[PDB]
Amino acid sequence: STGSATTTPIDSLDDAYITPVQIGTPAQTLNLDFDTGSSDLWVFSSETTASEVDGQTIYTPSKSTTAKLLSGATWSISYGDGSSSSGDVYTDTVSVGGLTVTGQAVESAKKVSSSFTEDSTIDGLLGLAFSTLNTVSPTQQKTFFDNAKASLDSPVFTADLGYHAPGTYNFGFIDTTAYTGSITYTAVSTKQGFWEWTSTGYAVGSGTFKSTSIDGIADTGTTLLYLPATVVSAYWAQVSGAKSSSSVGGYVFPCSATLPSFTFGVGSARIVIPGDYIDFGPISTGSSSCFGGIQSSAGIGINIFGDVALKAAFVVFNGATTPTLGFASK
Repeated sequence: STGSATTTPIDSLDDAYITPVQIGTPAQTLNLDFDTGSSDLWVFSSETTASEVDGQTIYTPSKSTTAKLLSGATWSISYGDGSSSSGDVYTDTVSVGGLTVTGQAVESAKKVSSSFTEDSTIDGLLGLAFSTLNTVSPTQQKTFFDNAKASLDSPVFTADLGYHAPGTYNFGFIDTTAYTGSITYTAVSTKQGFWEWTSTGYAVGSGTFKSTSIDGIADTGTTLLYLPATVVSAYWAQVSGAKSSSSVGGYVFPCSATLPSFTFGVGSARIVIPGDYIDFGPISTGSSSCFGGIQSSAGIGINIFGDVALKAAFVVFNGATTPTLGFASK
């Protein structure tokens, strides 16, 4: 089997992407944030504290003839940005772009943090990291991909995120029309539960390539590109007036600037992030100070190839017995 679904930016900055997901019978369609940096599929629901729902579409398990309470199971997750959610668990039928999994764990939120409430466009998350990170207790549950894998034509999914435009998540096949040149594959460590890999270096603008190993994760659920302070300083030094602002929480730059591109290495191959992808707009409405899309990972504890990086590429998440990651230009 295969599946193919369009993923759409939630706002004009590409802060996140939503993908429609069918849950239950009859289908309840919710727009979920596909997150290769976590492993829980959780939704706003009829069980979510009412004051914490503000415009989201909810899953109502009592209206699904295929929903079953997973007795005794609870979940609770905290994300790198400080947001969180928790609740109980149902199993139900879940379909993405024509690909159906029966008996998928659907984690129903009883509580969500303010960041989730305040984002009306995201109805939940669909985790695509390794199932070892799944938070369901006392019986850990599998991701949608893990459940689908054996049925797929090939044990892969691909992320093709757009810049200020829709893109595509495919399951079970590689669309050879969706990228240019070849896909370069690179090793993955699953030891921390992530799609963790090592970039071979970087360049800033038209500058020379610096060969250096940068361990990090391919994370569709993180907006920005978080890299070591040395790398980030080298980038922003090429932007007149750019500075790190403790009050704002990262590098800012004059909105009048033209940003240079940023290149990262995948083996001997190179992915070029255009300068415009690095612009996250005014720090507050009407400001002429703009927020940068490349930020320091210092004190995160890990480098994160988030959407800023991934959307410059066609990305293969290869879930073969030994997982790998592939990157192509597009």
